[PDB]
Amino acid sequence: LTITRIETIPMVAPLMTHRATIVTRVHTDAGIIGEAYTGDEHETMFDIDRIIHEELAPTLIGQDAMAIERLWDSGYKVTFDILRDRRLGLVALAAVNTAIWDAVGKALKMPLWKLWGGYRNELPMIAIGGYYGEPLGSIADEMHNYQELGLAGVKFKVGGLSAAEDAARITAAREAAGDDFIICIDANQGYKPAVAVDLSRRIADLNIRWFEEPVEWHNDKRSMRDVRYQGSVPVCAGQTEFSASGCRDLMETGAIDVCNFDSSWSGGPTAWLRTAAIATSYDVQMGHHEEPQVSTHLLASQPHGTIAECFHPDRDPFWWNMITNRPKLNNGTLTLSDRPGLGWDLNWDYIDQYRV
Amino acid sequence: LTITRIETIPMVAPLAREFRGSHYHMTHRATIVTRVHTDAGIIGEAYTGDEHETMFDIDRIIHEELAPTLIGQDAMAIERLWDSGYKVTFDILRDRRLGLVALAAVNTAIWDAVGKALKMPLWKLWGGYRNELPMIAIGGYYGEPLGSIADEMHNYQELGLAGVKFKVGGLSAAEDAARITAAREAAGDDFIICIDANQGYKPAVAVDLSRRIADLNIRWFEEPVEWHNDKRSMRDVRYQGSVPVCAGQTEFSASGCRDLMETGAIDVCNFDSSWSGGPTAWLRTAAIATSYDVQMGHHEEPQVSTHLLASQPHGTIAECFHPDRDPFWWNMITNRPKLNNGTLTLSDRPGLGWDLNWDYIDQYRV
Amino acid sequence: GLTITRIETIPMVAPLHRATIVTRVHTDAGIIGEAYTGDEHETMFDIDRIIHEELAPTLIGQDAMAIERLWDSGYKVTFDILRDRRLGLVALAAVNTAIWDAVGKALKMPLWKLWGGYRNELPMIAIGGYYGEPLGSIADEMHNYQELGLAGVKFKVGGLSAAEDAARITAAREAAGDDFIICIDANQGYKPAVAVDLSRRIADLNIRWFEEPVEWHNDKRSMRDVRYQGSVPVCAGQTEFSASGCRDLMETGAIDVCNFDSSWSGGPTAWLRTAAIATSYDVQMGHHEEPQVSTHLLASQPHGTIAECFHPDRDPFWWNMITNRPKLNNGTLTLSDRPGLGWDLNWDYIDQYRVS
Amino acid sequence: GLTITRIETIPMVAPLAREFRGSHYHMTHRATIVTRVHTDAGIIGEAYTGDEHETMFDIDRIIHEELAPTLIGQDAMAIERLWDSGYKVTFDILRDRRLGLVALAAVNTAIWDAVGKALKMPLWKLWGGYRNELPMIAIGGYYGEPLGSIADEMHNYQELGLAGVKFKVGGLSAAEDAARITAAREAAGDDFIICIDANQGYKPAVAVDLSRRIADLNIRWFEEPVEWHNDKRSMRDVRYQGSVPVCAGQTEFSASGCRDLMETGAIDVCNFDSSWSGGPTAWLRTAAIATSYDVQMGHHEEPQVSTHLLASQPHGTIAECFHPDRDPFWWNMITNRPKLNNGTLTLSDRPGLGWDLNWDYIDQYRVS
Amino acid sequence: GLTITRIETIPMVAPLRATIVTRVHTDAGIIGEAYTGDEHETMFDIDRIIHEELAPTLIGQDAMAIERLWDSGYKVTFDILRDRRLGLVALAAVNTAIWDAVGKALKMPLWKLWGGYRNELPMIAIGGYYGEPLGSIADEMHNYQELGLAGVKFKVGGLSAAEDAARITAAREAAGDDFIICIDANQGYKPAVAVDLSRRIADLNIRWFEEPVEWHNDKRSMRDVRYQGSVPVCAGQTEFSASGCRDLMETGAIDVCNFDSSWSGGPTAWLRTAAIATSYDVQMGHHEEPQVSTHLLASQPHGTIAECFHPDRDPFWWNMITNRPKLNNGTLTLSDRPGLGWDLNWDYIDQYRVS
Ligand code: NA
Ligand code: NA
Ligand code: NA
Ligand code: NA
Ligand code: NA
Ligand code: NA
Repeated sequence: LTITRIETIPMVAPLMTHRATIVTRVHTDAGIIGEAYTGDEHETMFDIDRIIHEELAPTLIGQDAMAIERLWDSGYKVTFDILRDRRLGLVALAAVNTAIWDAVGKALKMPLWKLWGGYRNELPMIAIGGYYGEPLGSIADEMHNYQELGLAGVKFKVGGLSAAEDAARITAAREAAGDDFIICIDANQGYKPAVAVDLSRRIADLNIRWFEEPVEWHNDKRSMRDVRYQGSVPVCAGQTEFSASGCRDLMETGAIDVCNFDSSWSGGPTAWLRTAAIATSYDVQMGHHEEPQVSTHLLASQPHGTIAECFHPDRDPFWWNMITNRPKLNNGTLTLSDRPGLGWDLNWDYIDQYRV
Repeated sequence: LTITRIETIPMVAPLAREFRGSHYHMTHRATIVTRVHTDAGIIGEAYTGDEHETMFDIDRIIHEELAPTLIGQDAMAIERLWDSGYKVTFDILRDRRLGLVALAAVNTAIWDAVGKALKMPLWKLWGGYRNELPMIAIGGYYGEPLGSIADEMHNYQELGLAGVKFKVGGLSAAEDAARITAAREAAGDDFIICIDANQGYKPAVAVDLSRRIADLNIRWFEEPVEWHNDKRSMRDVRYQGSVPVCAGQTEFSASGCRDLMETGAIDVCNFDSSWSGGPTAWLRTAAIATSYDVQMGHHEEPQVSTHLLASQPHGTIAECFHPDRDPFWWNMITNRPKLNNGTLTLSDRPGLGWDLNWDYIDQYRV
Repeated sequence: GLTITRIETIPMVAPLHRATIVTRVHTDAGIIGEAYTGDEHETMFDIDRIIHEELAPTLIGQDAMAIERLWDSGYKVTFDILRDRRLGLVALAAVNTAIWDAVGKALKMPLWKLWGGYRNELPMIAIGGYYGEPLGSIADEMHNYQELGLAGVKFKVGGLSAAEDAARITAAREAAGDDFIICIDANQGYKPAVAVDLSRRIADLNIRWFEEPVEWHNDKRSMRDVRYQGSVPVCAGQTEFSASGCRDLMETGAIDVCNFDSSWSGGPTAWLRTAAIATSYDVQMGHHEEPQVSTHLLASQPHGTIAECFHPDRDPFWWNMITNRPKLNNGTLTLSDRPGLGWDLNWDYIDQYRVS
Repeated sequence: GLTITRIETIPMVAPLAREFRGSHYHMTHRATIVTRVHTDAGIIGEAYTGDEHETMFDIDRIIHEELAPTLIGQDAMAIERLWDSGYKVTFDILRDRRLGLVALAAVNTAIWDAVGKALKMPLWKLWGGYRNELPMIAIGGYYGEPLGSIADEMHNYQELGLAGVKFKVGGLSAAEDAARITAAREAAGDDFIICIDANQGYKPAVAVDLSRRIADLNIRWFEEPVEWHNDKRSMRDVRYQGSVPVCAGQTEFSASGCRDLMETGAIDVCNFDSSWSGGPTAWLRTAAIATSYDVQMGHHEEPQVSTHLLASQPHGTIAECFHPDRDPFWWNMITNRPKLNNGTLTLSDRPGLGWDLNWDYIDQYRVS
Repeated sequence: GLTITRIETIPMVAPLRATIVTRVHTDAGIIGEAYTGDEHETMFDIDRIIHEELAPTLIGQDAMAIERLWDSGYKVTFDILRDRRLGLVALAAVNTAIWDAVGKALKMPLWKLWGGYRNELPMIAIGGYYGEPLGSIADEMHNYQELGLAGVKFKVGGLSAAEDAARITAAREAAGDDFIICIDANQGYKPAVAVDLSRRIADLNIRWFEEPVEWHNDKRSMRDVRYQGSVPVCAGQTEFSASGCRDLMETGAIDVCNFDSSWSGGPTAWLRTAAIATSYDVQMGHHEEPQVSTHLLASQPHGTIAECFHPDRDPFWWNMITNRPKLNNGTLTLSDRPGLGWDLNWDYIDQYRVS
């Protein structure tokens, strides 16, 4: 399945004020086009685009798209550049690896959730929320609103206030949503460990699903381990790692119950699936930081996959508009069709309107 | 103390009841009585473990592989004989348990012989920390084959037992939590309750259960999680849960037990001597345990565990099956100490100090 | 049982000013357990005090056969935080060793056999190669050891550069010839890079082991590094306080041989725990000097190595305190079947040098 | 540079009122050594460090025979050079490692006082300058009640302006020491820091049992909960199976030993004692290591040096003293000791450690 | 106190390399100055962080309270949306200049304020670039010996073991024995190839092997190179924090840590790493930045060797500082001038400063 061309369409939409993404398309001599959109970059989008066209495309043009390990291995060298942020190469590699996978699922007439393991084809979906400042309303309104939308739960933002104050915020969300609602919390690396342990004990009776990135970045593995063992809530991390080796270090340290490694930031499905294999050997569950357009397939494929994540429409336009055949949530869950590849129909009006 | 003969008596108990499979099942239980004869008057003897399926391969290893390293040798040079015998574990082609069981069989009979020669009961020869300890029963089988939870618990109490190792691992956390609550409610507060999942849970479910039972004073939570990543996963049950964790019975060597302790997986190590190369191996584990502040248990085999555990400053509690799972403890030893209020007390009889029921043996051998 | 009736000690001092305490445990059966242990000059009377004021009470009227029981209560004297932990440990070793002699005698078993009975003969080497050549040139010293029928030498290094000490070690090997064990001992003298340098220089001299190559504070990890980066097996353990400390050495991968000293560390009961731990790590056992106890200890174990003594002028106890010392033959000592330690103490020498 | 001309030491011994039993140890005297490091610039670095009744003279000899010759004539400003040469006193395998380390700490602390004076800087600032105010608690709750009933002792600490207590345990069962701690909380009430200290007295299961029993009394930390031989791993277990933060380090000889505690996950707080372990130079290495592990720093007693050490560091916690009947030195040695107010003291801007030593007290208790 | 009154930066681009001169003004008359980093592409992003995020935490505060200021400054690294190096470089810039002010106020050279172990250490040059931009291997080596440098840090990581071994071998032949030779793979090899190379050069007295292996598993893989191979291993420059340096040491990855203060929050962070290193018997080095590393390394008992570039490769060390110490027998001796003690060449700064 020979690659003939790599096409990219940088996009910027509004509702900061804008979210950025890149649509990547891999054309083949069969008339099959692999397509995906990846990342939410922002200030670095065109540098990423450059890496895609100048560094990766030559490794790909004329090559067999079906030999994913061969191509991934040569494309990996874009991560070696010591004189720039390693994320740039990783996001660029993720973009092409994801679009290639979509082409390959298409050539094989297999949806990716099946090609990648086929464990199941439905999972729950939660919304990232509880933003400080009540942007999407009060805590209770936000929670009710997600329930209206038919989401299974929320990953609720903490990390900014005292343990006492954030516990009250979480108690409010649990109150509002009632018991039949998944509540995860996410500190975005905000707490000193003692404060995170304090918080974790205060919410021990609110059935919190996991506590994501509880502690400051520098000692995060060992300090989140201590949060996991002194506290009372399962711990989730991985999104901040660059590689499967980094996620392996989390697991080896005993830092985590759930790995939320982000394939869009970290070299794509090929990378993420290595992390998932590693997680099985540690009895660690897989999650995935946002990117529902690829995470739903990745997570469903796996026996140890958990929950997909998205934003409220007003905060992410891309999942809610750019995909014309997104399945309807039913009582919290999303079921994936048997459409080959990622199986998505992109709204090309929206793309034309917002490409830069 | 020269070894002259190695005699083994393969044995198969009557068709007893089997506690597995969702249904009524029956199976014969099997053991091997091993007797090490010596130039003095002394005969060391022990019996080791239910095997039934593999009993004759083990018997063959004993005679074709071990005996040649023993006959003519000095039984009192235990390390020399164990080291020479250890080679039976090397065979990559067969289950390693075959070799380790054969080695334990002989190593234990040899210890019984050495103690007789020195006129020492083994609990004293092995260290002599004390001569009495609690004994609990294994029970709480799914399907209530030994009665309701309550009646089963009351029964063990009336038998003079200190407590129970109660089977879990087969239901949800909530469901198994309720079974353990019923056991504590029935037995009251002065009864040891351990629980045993037989590697049945995924770690989050074990943790859920462990927390649910935090106020029932559960003594320990034995093999809570699946086998493949058991050391790290049970460490997490230990740290995220509320109950001490116990394991070691599934390990093949003291190296394996060392691995569990270094991972931080366990509070109690229940390494089984009879299926891991015998008391010489178990005593090495016990030593390693002291360096980690880990306590020693012993999966069943009361006939040897009573002495092993009692000898050690960090020994905990001896275990025994129901007669149907183990007719050997109950019928084949005619001078078992009588349980007094949870406790078993050991005599000063040299060796393991046991009088075997030769009528029982003559009727079930071959 | 075997009831202990009284504890007698006989503090001693002999010039070379080496110190030792003879301990005698008297029993019902008229059996007396006796041993000498240690060379702690300055602290002897502190140790002596601990035995009579702290240990003896836990012992008089107890069954000496119940070794684990008595060791467990005796161990509490190591809990005193206001004094060198070694004081309690050496006092406990004194009593524990004597008791074991009592038990061996009571059961008519030599300790080498009662402790496992692996073999009854082992090589013995002399600790020497002192700087300043007090015992003569390196060549003279090596030949003298061979005249005494010793299997080899533990040769002092740790005080010069790698190039100078490698040359000294080269001299030892050339004088002695290949059929002679040469261990080397830095007494925690080198920086790790210097020890690695030395180890590589002597890789062809068949050096049996490299004992305590590096400075004390980080010795486990640094000697691990000498072990892996260098070319000679590494030995340590004598500076640990407990079988826990030896386990830490083994778990770090610091050592091929553990030379934990029973007389400094709670006695045979403690050393045998260390021995057991070593089997689980495929580590061999050695024993820093104290041949009057180490011979039985090492000989009883399948993984035992070599016993050690000093030149007669450096330390006189081994050569004068024991009237029935076996004859060295081809470098090896063979132990009799006499029960307990089986030693006839030289009461001329004891009566002459005892003190209050 | 600041050339060292002379090293002078003054050993002291003072009697204590009664005996003070912890768990498996007790005390009748308080000994210390005052070290003075003279310089060609007229500045005298001074400190007193340690309590070492039995071995005081052994330590004094090390100072003079082993250390002084590496210091006389050298530049007191070159701390790392001096410390690197003095460190050899720790190498002798034939003697207690602590002898050398206490000797080294003695001169290192006095040399730091001289350097602070030369630079016109208080050490709490020279060493990092994070803050100049911190809480002080008293080490107390001794068994036998030699300072009075539990309640009386707590109230008295509150009347001295102290922030809380480090309360001795480790000697009884979990249920019994739990009762004693419960009594301290009830007496002091909630606005009072209660640490507990088993001095390595419990088996891990007993420490965990106690930890869990006191989960609701807001206990700040649990110091050396377990027996010494396997302490790092066993206190890790107390830390994760129990309910209160764990603290240790005082029993380690070096920063390498503290690093081992932290790597094992043994501790939330490291209470490494500078005056037993080579002085502020060694301690500040440990503090640096602690930052990389998100471990906080404490300091076993020695308030005359630990106030500056702890206050300098972002992750410094609580300074420690004893009741005056238990230790007269903090309370008599220093004429300008800052006042305890509402649990805290505030250090001045006086250069060095900033202390005026009470020569009238010193002369009454010096020995030879 | 030494109250900070103004944070001034001067971004520069010189032909060509890039840097920022940071100047911390105080209410005394003292101006702390340093230049730090080469960051061409993001220089202005950093400059912005300095003024918009850091300056407000510093104006009117006591420069003498270094732990306090560093603590509140450290938050510029929390930003999850940008490269963590942006904040860490900004933090290093102000922290280095703050230290120079502090040294000046206390009248102490920093090599002495930071410990004073010694005031003299060897300097090597980073070189042996592929494509021979500075001449053949033999001519480059001789050049460095003419300049009076102690040795070279010689680039590898790009070829096969046999081929890079030949190059390294030419360097030792050309230079002779009395010349320090470190090699640097810049994370280039798979472990087996680094091991092969290390064994091949076992006889060439190679001082250390910097960043031998690919990035993703570098800690464990470089430990294996260290133990299977024959040459000491050095790494640290690619770590973001003393925690990451601690991780290298705990894994047994390194003999030498070359943490770069300029990239990692300044001397305060590097000196924490330095303390951690004592506890592991790890030695300290420092990736280039000799204008700060000479003082950092000289102050520590376990400090090793300072690094610069050939003049044609780096104009800053060679031009920015008018009282640069002369190499003498491979070594640089630092003066007693307070702070970093450097006189900056303002003609050069005026020439190449940019906006
Ligand atoms: Na997150
Ligand atoms: Na916990
Ligand atoms: Na079991
Ligand atoms: Na030695
Ligand atoms: Na304490
Ligand atoms: Na480099």
